[PDB]
Amino acid sequence: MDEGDKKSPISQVHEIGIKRNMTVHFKVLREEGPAHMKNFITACIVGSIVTEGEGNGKKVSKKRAAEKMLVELQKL
RNA sequence: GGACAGCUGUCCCUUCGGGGACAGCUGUCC
Repeated sequence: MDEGDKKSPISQVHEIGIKRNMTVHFKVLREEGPAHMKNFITACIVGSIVTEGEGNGKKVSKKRAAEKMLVELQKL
């Protein structure tokens, strides 16, 4: 039971990062690690700016973080 | 219900440099 957006932003972030000139790198500042679920504080860095994303759930963090980098990078 | 590791076999992608994937085996964990 969800909403439905389009697909994964990470792919398009890398596609645009390479097609344009931006180092698409995603990371976490707290929690996360090996046996875990990439979420909580997923931040994304790009060759121009950085984007923090406190995603707290399987539907946020990484997607929400990269999505913001996309919706913002799509403006500049 | 899943994220994250090595392996066995069969297999692919695209906005683009180049790449990877899916089941089984032992696992980290919640």
